[PDB]
Amino acid sequence: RVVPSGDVVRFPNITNLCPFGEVFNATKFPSVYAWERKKISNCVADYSVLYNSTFFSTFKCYATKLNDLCFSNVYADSFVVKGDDVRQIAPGQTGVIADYNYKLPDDFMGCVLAWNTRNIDATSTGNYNYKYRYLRHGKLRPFERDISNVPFSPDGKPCTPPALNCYWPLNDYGFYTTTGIGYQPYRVVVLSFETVCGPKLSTDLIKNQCVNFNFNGLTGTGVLTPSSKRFQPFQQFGRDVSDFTDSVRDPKTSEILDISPCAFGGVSVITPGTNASSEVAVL
Amino acid sequence: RCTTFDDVQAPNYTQHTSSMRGVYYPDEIFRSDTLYLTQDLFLPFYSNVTGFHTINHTFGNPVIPFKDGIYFAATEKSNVVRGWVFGSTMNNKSQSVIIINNSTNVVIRACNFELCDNPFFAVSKPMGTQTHTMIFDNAFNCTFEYISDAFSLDVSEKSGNFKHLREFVFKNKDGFLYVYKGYQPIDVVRDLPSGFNTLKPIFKLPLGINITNFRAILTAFSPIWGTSAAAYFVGYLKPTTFMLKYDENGTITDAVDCSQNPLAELKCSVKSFEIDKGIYQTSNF
Ligand SMILES: *[C@@H]1O[C@H](CO)[C@@H](O[C@@H]2O[C@H](CO)[C@@H](O[C@@H]3O[C@H](CO)[C@@H](O)[C@H](O)[C@@H]3O)[C@H](O)[C@H]2NC(C)=O)[C@H](O)[C@H]1NC(C)=O
Ligand SMILES: *[C@@H]1O[C@H](CO)[C@@H](O[C@@H]2O[C@H](CO)[C@@H](O)[C@H](O)[C@H]2NC(C)=O)[C@H](O)[C@H]1NC(C)=O
Ligand SMILES: *[C@@H]1O[C@H](CO)[C@@H](O[C@@H]2O[C@H](CO)[C@@H](O)[C@H](O)[C@H]2NC(C)=O)[C@H](O)[C@H]1NC(C)=O
Ligand SMILES: *[C@@H]1O[C@H](CO)[C@@H](O[C@@H]2O[C@H](CO)[C@@H](O)[C@H](O)[C@H]2NC(C)=O)[C@H](O)[C@H]1NC(C)=O
Ligand SMILES: *[C@@H]1O[C@H](CO)[C@@H](O)[C@H](O)[C@H]1NC(C)=O
Repeated sequence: RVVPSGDVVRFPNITNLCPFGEVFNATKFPSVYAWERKKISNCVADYSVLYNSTFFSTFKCYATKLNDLCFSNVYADSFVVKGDDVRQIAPGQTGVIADYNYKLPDDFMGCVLAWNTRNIDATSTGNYNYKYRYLRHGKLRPFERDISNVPFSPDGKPCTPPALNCYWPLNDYGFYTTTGIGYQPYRVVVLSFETVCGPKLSTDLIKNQCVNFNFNGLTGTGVLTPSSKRFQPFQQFGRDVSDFTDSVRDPKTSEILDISPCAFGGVSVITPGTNASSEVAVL
Repeated sequence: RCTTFDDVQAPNYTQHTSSMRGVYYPDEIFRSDTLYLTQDLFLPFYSNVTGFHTINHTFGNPVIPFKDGIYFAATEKSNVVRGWVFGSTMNNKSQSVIIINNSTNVVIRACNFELCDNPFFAVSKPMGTQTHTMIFDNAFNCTFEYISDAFSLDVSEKSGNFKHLREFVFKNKDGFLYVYKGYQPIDVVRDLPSGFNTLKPIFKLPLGINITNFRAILTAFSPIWGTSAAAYFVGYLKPTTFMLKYDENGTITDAVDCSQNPLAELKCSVKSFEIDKGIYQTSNF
């Protein structure tokens, strides 16, 4: 048998791209206790508009899910962080975000794209519409939000602030434009895998070789060459007089390839005998 | 606005001969220079077709049973049916499907519909423009919405004989409605024109409902909602075996029912259409 060498994976033209310019570059994001459940479904969440950019500080995935995004109905959860809260957008990492604002697990998450919005979110005196929680009666569980400005009391007494043992849970992030890096705002989107998928890995038609392949639904080894088989417009691929697949319309460019077996066959050895020679000719 | 037909007259139930129609391309696979026995839902040959003629004020469009699949065929000049209502009870109790042609495009929704008890296509008859699809007023819990390409549709009282013979195949298959279409250019006046004809696939429709019945929607041809002369036809898809012959082009030229007579099952057996004189062992009983 002749061992194949080569890989022809072709997919169609990619279906509906997710609006990353209007979800992961949108104009209206909340704080971190109250992530915006941006429902995107039946889409291609490819990160391709954003992974090749210079906006983003983290690229932290748990935008490498440009490779490996294929999940359920994902709500493209979006939010605005403190500069010191940028690092805490991760599984675990028991700081301000995970304890009180939004806890993140280590299974159903995508990529952290944290991009600079100093001249979009912050002012010279402070954007005081964005708040973080630093105290709550109990830490959070994963993918839970808490929008309530709860009249906090650290020992269980009924609380009407600013009375005795009464704090406000929501502290302002303090988004300046004339501060250091640690108190700059990043608009961030993190995927919650609650259906979107990734882009299409597509490559060459290495014709007239024993290669592997994987078309849009058809695998195996073969030899690829164009054909004269007049497919109809509704036709995926072709079969022979018997029931094996022998021809396929290319899912991206509609070329009608032929699919032949890779190669094999028998071997004879022709010999005059050990008493006459020790060379042979194989067949 | 849901209104009904007013001058509703008695139905026809005319029997027809289904001679050589209802054959279609079941898969999306190309095969050629071959001969292929397979089993699916099909029209039995020479079977009975109930015909619904539209004579002067016969509004012969009740809720018609479906059960697995149906055949719509219609000798048309004015295309008096442009709509079907799929579902079980069709009303806004369960999810139902409307597929209609509003003379601009084919608009398709699968929702809980406030259906008219007699829905229709509001058309000025001697002017020939469809004004409204008086079918549903409100839609609820919508699951799929489709709009076809925009096209100009002849909706007037066409004179002469019927020039268009569409063939339709509708299949509820695992959440999916499959809609197939064939066509014969015709010039006919009477019962049901015989002839071999094929269909092709257009639609895979994830509507996702129960469809036990369907409702035929006539076009109201009124100058009070009225008629013009047409007829349309109802057949049944049944799970039997056909053997089908493909040319070099992969086009169906010829196929054969297995269930007609012992001649036909013999042809299904030896995989040929030409059988020598002799005696042939066939299936036991
Ligand atoms: C599959 O479909 C094609 C249609 O594209 C069929 O090919 C056509 O066949 C006809 C007759 O079989 C050809 O007509 C011939 O034309 C020449 C000159 O054009 C004329 O001298 C002959 O007397 C005859 O009329 C036609 O040209 C041909 N088309 C092409 C593009 O070759 C084909 O026959 C179909 N396959 C089968 C098995 O029927
Ligand atoms: C998938 O996309 C490719 C390119 O993005 C399409 O290739 C074009 O095809 C049309 C006709 O189908 C040609 O006129 C163009 O010249 C092709 N593009 C180039 C750059 O040469 C291809 O058609 C698309 N697939 C489908 C099924 O439409
Ligand atoms: C291989 O062939 C040689 C012949 O070239 C054989 O050797 C001779 O065999 C004959 C009879 O078979 C004797 O009369 C000779 O005396 C042998 N000559 C020698 C030099 O041995 C040999 O026996 C053959 N061997 C086999 C295993 O077939
Ligand atoms: C279509 O239905 C008609 C009746 O509605 C069938 O015709 C009768 O069938 C019975 C039983 O087979 C016979 O005894 C009668 O002689 C038939 N009468 C006529 C006028 O044909 C008919 O067989 C049905 N079609 C098919 C293909 O079975
Ligand atoms: C018709 O079939 C018979 C089978 O016995 C055969 O002998 C005969 O040659 C056929 N007819 C022609 C014109 O060949």
